[PDB]
Amino acid sequence: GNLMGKRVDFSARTVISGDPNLELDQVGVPISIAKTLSYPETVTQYNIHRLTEYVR
Amino acid sequence: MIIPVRCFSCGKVVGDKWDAYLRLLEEGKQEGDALDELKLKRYCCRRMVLTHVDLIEKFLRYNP
Amino acid sequence: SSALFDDIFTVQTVDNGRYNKVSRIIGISTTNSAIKLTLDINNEMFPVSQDDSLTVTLANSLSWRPPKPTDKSLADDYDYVMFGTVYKFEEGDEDKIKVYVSFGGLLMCLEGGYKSLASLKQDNLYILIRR
Amino acid sequence: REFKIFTDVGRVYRPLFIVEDDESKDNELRITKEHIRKIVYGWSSLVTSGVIEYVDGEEEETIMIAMTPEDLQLNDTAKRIKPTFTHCEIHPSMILGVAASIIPFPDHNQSPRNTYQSAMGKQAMGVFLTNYNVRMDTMANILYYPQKPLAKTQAMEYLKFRELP
Amino acid sequence: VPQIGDKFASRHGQKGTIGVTYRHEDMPFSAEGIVPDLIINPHAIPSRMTVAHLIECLLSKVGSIRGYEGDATPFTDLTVDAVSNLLRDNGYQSRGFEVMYNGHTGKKLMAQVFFGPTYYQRLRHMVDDKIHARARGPVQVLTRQPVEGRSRD
Amino acid sequence: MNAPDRFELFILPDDVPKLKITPDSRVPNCIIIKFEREDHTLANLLREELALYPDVTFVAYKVEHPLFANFVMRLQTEEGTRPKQALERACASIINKLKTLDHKFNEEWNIK
Amino acid sequence: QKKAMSSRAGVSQVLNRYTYSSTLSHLRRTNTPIAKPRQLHNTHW
Amino acid sequence: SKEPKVNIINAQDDEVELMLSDVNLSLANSLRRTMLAEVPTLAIDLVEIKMNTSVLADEFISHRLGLIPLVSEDVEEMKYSRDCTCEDYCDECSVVLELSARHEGETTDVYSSSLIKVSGPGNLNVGEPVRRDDYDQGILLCKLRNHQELNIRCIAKKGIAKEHAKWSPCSAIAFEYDPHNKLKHTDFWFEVDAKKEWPDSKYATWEEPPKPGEVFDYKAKPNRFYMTVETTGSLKANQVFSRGIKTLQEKLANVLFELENSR
Amino acid sequence: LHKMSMMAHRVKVMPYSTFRLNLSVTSPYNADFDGDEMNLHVPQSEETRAELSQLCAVPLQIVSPQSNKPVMGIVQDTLCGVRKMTLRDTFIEYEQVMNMLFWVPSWDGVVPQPAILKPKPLWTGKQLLSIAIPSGIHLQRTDGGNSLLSPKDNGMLIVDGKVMFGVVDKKTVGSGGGGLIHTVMREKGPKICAELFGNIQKVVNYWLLHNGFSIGIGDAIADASTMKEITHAISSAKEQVQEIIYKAQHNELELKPGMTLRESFEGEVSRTLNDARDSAGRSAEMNLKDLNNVKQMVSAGSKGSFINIAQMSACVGQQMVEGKRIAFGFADRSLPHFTKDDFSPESKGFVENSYLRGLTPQEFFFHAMAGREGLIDTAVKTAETGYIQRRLVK
Ligand SMILES: [Zn+2]
Ligand SMILES: [Zn+2]
Repeated sequence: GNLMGKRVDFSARTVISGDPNLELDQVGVPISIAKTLSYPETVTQYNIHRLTEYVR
Repeated sequence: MIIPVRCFSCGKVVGDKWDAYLRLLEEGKQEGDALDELKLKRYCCRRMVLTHVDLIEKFLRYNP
Repeated sequence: SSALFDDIFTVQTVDNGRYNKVSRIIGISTTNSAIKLTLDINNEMFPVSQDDSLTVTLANSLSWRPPKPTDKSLADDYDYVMFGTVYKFEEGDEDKIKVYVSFGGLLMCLEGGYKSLASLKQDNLYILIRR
Repeated sequence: REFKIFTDVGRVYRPLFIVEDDESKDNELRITKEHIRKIVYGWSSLVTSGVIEYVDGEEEETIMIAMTPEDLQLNDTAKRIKPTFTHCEIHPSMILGVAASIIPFPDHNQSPRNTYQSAMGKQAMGVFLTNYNVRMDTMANILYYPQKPLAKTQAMEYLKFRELP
Repeated sequence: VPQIGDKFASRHGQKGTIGVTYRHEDMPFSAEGIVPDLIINPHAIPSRMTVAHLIECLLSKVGSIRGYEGDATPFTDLTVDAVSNLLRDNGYQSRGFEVMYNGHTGKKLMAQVFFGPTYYQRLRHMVDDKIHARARGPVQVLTRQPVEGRSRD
Repeated sequence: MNAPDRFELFILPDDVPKLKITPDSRVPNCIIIKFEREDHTLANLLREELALYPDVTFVAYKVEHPLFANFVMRLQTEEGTRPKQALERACASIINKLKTLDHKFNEEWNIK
Repeated sequence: QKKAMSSRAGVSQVLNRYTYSSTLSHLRRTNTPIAKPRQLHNTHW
Repeated sequence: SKEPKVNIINAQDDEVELMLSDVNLSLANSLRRTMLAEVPTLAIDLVEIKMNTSVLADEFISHRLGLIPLVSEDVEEMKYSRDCTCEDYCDECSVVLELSARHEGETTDVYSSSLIKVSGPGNLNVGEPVRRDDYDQGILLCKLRNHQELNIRCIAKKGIAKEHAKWSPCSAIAFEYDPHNKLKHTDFWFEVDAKKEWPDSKYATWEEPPKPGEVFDYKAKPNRFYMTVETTGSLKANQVFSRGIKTLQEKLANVLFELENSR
Repeated sequence: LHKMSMMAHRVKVMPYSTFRLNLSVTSPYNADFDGDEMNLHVPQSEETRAELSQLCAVPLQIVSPQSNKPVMGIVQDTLCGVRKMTLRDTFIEYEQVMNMLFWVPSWDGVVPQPAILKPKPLWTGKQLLSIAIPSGIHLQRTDGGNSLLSPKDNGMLIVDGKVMFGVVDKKTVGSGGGGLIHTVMREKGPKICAELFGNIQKVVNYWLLHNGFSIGIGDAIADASTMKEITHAISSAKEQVQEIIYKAQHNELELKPGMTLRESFEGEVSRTLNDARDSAGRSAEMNLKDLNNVKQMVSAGSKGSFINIAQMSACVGQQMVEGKRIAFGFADRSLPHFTKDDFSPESKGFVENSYLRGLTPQEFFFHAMAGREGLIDTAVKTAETGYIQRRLVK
């Protein structure tokens, strides 16, 4: 219950509904959720510009 | 739970027709016709009143 | 810049095999008694009944320009013009040949044996019909 | 050659009509259109007059019950094909409980489906009582504007459904 | 308020949730003017086999136009052929069906549709009571792993 | 809860253009126009009146995705003829048609 | 009560109040303590 | 007369049946939805409830009033309070109304007639609780018992059907064309005979039947369209067509303006 | 329980509180929208991502290793409609033929020569649908009576990525062996094929969007005379039973080797009622023209089969549990409304009625007891298979 399978962080779950205008491999994600889950991306002189917008 | 201003389906008003209806019943003993005369043609706006369940009446018998 | 077929046939029969708006017709040639023809057609757009005299022609020539060519060439001196491609070249014994032509969803079959140097193996093929 | 007698407390029972051959001029239901229009006359009298009996599952074993009162005592090629009597069924649509009782024409759907709605019903929204405005209960939902169905069962008339859609 | 996710269903095991929501214009409609409030897919009929739904629809399409209350009770003497004639007496197609024009172009639909009023219950289980997302939140005590239930984050 | 504010289907937000025109490399004399805050109402109307002007070699439109009220229109015309004009005219023609309609609806009306 | 849980749980629940017909059903409900019992017998008619 | 032509049919105060001929379907449909969705109207948007002993909740009532049809004659000469350079709202951009209803007679009813119009109209017929009721009090809001009070205050604003359904003055609109399927833009369902099994439409009386001996005309396109524009009140059905034609124009205007700005 | 029960997808932020997933990827997880919920996990390393795209990407999953065949095809609306859209009777004019190529993201930017020019220039579905199919895609079929001029428009032939003849459905675009999908992955690659979906979709849905489609009770009624033609195939079958019950209540029947006289009694009633219903429906099947929607949805291969139609328009059939017709829970009888030892079909569970006609009480009951059995294991084999599974895994 806790070792061979455990509850983990960085995870989400909601209600599904299909969309006939989304590429096979896509997945429309609710704004709310995107505003919750993060991703540790190191700072680099190639994406700093884009990052500096995102941060403000 | 009171009558619904404008019918969901098409949009046509239906607030006024209430007292009118409950009368054309008690006395004139109509349904189909009353409605027809009330100017309620197509089933879309129609179903609203004839399916309305005026709960408010029992609620009003409550104190506050 | 020449013709590759010219012949009047006669409707042996008209089949509307479960098609409310299309009918598959067949007909033999008036010249040789070896050249047969099988062709699906829009009975709605171009009606046709049993026993009719139609003249079939072919060849490839005169993005996709819209109309406007009214004051340009007009090899449309007919009443039915489909476009499509041809696939197989079959040989029914002897030196008798028979090509199968499909027009983007519309089938057609030709039979005989005298286009051993006329009906090519390219994709090109434009159908024509009159009267 | 035995006689089972049960007085017990916890025996499920249903009601049925009595037939009795009291016709010395042929071969007929004891009940008449006079009992009907008469309906100090409760349901207890409807039983105190020998017009209905309570048949438990055990007693059932040794009786013969007739379905439709009428018929069981040419046709249109559209309607459904229909296939000594001792008792009759008050009405077949009474073998249902709350769930199925609200389903229109359950005899036209795949039975296992009816069984689903039979559960989902217990999970819809509407109005569950009227005093609701004075209840301090955790969780409760009221549908803004309710609506009694356009099609109904005669049985609904007893489920006050028209007043609580 | 009903949202593009809330669950619903009729009285025939035909449960379903909202996939999108259109307005009056975008919506398909009938010459008469009348327009639908709901559009469910024909595919939810063949294997579900629930036919009474289709019937509940018809009957209810009559009581609507006729103003008379519609009896649906079990084994009575009412048939689809009978109802169909009564609906033909009122003016509309004997099977319910009506012509519709695609709300976007106005052009008719090459096909016809089973347009008719049917009862629908709004079952609970609305999205905003399920939607849950976490990234390093309240940790359990004994284990020190996360905690159970969306309610406790 | 997660749905945008209704008024985002027509009001343009801080520096954003209604129209965006891009040249097409695929074939000569062609463009793809991105329309912001719009739908079939105005779309289909422009598309139509272009197959009337026999000077238009192509005219199609599409809705990227239904959640966003926008749409792209791709048009291609004959040699040395700018689509914008044919769009203007046929658009004016609409107004004329409508100017006429209005008028034709007023005289018609008056007779009551 | 006591160190005596050797009873049966299920009996007495929290009456449904989602809808009227829900509540109704709940009171008119029967249980049955534990492939053959689960069957729908004839006698159930 | 010439190119497009109008042909009004039976019209009243709360309807305008009519025939639109010599026009492309595309444009009919386009116009269709414009009435249904993009015509300026005027509905309550902000409600500052003061007292309410009704059995109905606040936002339950708030909803109700939002749909009630208000006057919209000179609706075109006003601006959204949000665009108005006044913080929040004002007479020059909003219309305020009051409502107090106290239950004294130990069932008292609340009809829409009891609304005053305390704010500044900027001197133009508009923002008035459109009454077409014979007596003068259309749409009974609600009833109340013994000592139940109720004090409101409504504020109305512009807006359109897009922004909310509580706006659109349309409410159902008929549309049909070629009742006798001659263009064959449809394939009728049937068991034996299409013609008999498929109800003739009341619009079928204004056009001649197909007539078999004639082959299928193909080069023909969808011309002439039989409609019907129902109204709820607020704007005269005619304006509800003009303003549409105009709003569409206003759009068509910016479509020409924005254009220049891209030159 | 699948390798495909977890796959990496591209994120697309959209409004509204719900996960928006593609249709074609429904059956792998085996989900529906009747309330189902879905779990989502979010990666964390720079390498983790690569690992997600290099091994868990949706395109790589297109071909399931268990049955060396795909596991994602075209479902419902898109499938159902593509069939219609394909038929020879399906024609489309410029106005729509334009808005369709535009809808294809992959369009080469070249309008194909019209299949018709003569008076009015029209096109057919078969044509446009091909613009979604990449060049070099060569497909050959040959079903049953299939030969270079398919009468009923059967079989399927695609060369260079252009449809020559035949209708497209479950058989041709399903999770099958020859499957057009299976070939595009193998011939063109993962990416292109994954995209191929989006195209084929957008196109079909659009067409259907304009062509419309529905279903209603009418699609379930059999001809006026057919409802009669069936009746006497049940009457005669009833007597063809009464005959063998008489011929059994006389010991005038032999025990089918290995079986008991009782078992052998069963063995015939079952094969009699089954074969009756079997043709009962088949009578209606060929009585339902090629326009009947329910039929269409069976030819398309998008839902239900003969059996379904049968049980809804003709005879539901005989009910059964544990392999044998309704037992005798009540001493020597099915129900108390019957004379004892009644071996007939109205007692052993034979629903002679169609859903369209609305079953009798008895029939209605039996039917449930049959279904009741289904739900049972459906609430046991659901996790016991999973039990049986867990071991196999472990
Ligand atoms: Zn309505
Ligand atoms: Zn202001």
